[PDB]
Amino acid sequence: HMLEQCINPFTNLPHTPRYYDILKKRLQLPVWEYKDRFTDILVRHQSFVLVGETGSGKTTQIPQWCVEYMRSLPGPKRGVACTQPRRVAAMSVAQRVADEMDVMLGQEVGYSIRFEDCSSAKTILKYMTDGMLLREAMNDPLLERYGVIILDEAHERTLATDILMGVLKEVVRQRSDLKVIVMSATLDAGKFQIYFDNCPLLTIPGRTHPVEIFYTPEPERDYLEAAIRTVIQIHMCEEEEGDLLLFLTGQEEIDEACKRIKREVDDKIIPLYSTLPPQQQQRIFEPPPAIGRKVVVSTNIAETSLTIVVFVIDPGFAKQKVYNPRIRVESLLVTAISKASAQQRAGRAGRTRPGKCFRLYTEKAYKTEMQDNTYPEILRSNLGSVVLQLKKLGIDDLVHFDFMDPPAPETLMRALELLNYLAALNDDGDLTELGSMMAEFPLDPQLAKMVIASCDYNCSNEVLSITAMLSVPQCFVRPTEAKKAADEAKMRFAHIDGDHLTLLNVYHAFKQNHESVQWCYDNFINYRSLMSADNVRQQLSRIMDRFNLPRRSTDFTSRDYYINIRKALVTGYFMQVAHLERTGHYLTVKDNQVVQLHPSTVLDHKPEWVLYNEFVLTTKNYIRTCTDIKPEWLVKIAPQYYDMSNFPQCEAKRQLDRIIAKLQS
Amino acid sequence: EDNIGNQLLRKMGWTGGGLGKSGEGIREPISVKEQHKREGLGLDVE
Repeated sequence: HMLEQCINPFTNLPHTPRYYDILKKRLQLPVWEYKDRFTDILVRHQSFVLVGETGSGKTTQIPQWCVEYMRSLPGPKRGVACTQPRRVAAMSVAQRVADEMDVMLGQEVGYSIRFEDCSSAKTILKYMTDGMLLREAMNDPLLERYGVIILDEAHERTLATDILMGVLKEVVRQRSDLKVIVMSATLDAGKFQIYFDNCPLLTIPGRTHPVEIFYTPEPERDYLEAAIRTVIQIHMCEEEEGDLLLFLTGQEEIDEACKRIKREVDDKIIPLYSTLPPQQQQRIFEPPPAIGRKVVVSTNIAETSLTIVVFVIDPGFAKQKVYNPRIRVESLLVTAISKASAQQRAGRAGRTRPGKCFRLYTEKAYKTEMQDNTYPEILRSNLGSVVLQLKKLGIDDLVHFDFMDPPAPETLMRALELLNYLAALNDDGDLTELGSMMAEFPLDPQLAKMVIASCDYNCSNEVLSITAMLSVPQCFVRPTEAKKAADEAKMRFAHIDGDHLTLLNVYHAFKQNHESVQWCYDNFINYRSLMSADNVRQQLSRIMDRFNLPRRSTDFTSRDYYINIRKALVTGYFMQVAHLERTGHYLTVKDNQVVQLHPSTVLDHKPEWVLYNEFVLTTKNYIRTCTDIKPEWLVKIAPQYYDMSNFPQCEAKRQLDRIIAKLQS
Repeated sequence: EDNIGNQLLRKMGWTGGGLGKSGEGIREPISVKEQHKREGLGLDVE
């Protein structure tokens, strides 16, 4: 027990009237009935699991109680860390908790996402992404900056969360004072309990009303049409005042639906996705306007990360980034959700009062086709970045590393294979100096190697700009009703050698026109993407200075200016190359996937050899962001990958054999 | 397999089966069901 005078312990001044208005509300959250029982466990055990449904108040109240616990301990004031899988969740819940504690966001309460650290020396509670916390562990193996680490939303089983659970399980074997709390919205059969050595479990009862579930009589031919059909049928055939929540897979699918819903009803529509500006994102909370209603067309951001809604439309699909280690292909994919995911979507209708979830699929499709639980992300991800950070952390044995769900051995082979090709690991599996340096860049190992290697090509300034543009959302604005005008504006920045250099042109012209918003409107350029790219580039350049990596440019009047930049791209992306086939098709080297250039490319011709940044897997295979390259550069820059003694004998090797024979003439 | 990824995995002590502390991991990568355009869930079965 510590002396608590009715003042703000961070300013030694009385709290504001808003603090006590918010305090009255959150005292009614179901978690506050269990504060003593939470405290009794926290002060007697190192790790435990806390299960509570969405809206119980774990995310906002539990970290505040752990700050209370830290302030009572003697010694140097350590902080509290609470991880979130989604960067939007970390930012919004940090601003909310900052209001509840009557402090400025970025001061006592802050957030840390990739490329945006909103914290100071006063920060004692920080909501961060799970990826950022793992990043901090490389320079802080035991995470001694924190006394309590809270892994929230553990049921979503993101790759970074799974690795963190494996790292933290090793840290608590070496640090006795650290408290680890794993929080989940489902029980998951006590899996987290058994993993952390049968630790205690605290379950908060849910306060969710009954939810009626409606199944379609037959499967739907088009789930987007069924979603639009269901939205308008709810609007007219329902007399109870209420709001709508529609789950779609991506941004393009959302803006398309919001457009058609507006057109057919005209005869409040609210989008919500991650890259949507926060000005439009906060519109999900504004009041609704014949009953006037609110329809929120969102992604699975609203499945558990936040709460808003009496009627939910569940098409049953989400977009996942999957990795096929057989063909070394990583792509975003639309796939059916799990029965656990479906229950979480339906549970969002029973928040205010009893609601209804309209599942756009049959009951037999729910029971006989949908998996019970969604595959852990670690079983369908490229592990190269995670392996590199673990080796930097000092974990050498990744075979016997205690994963909750171990990845397939072939997926780990591809990760070790990738890092060795980039010279991040030597032939003994040891981290090299180049690999240790690459691990400090918050980028894919391909991008980190590309940036470092470009110094030798005297174009690190230009690769740094391109890297920043590849690290932000789409910079080209392409409205559906104005494709020709948008494409015409994009072609003003087009470089004849492809898309990577076109991104360079956009950044250069953005800077030389002084970050003008009107200039972005004139050229259909996304102003927010470019400001973000500018911020990302500054931070990456600060990492360059720390390692004394020179930032250099080639004479622009020379032909070597663009040739050196394209050579530098090969240093990182030599594994993502396609070869033009006689009849106009492209074949990826080695893996022999049939692909074609994404329609968004600025290339007005088909180069014989193209390097691509992204594999797009729809009805056909598309490669996006493509650059013309010379095949001679492939054999000279990355000979360990273009090993002709081991290269598969397809048509790509036939052309490469001629070049290598000509080199030895 | 003479792949460099296999060799580095064998040099970590990998002996054949699944990964993990007890060798209990999956021994083959999983497969994701392909989604044809915007076909509703369950349309493939019929």
